[PDB]
Amino acid sequence: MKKIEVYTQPDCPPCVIVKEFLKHNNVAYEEFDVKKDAAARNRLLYDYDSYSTPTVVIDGEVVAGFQIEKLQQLLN
Repeated sequence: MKKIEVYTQPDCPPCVIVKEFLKHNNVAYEEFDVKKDAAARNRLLYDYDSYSTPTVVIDGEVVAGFQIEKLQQLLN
């Protein structure tokens, strides 16, 4: 796992919101598009046990869905 992973897909405004929040905060993330990257899709569903995007993984912690304040907490 990378230290900060962000799972997204197209036509997903909540994903854009999370990403842009992360960017505004100058967070060093890596992003994965689960429609275009099958491995990333498999990690989301079968490693992280998350059914939707956005999902962010922060040093192993899975934050599934739209949870801004939990992200702020976890990031520093």
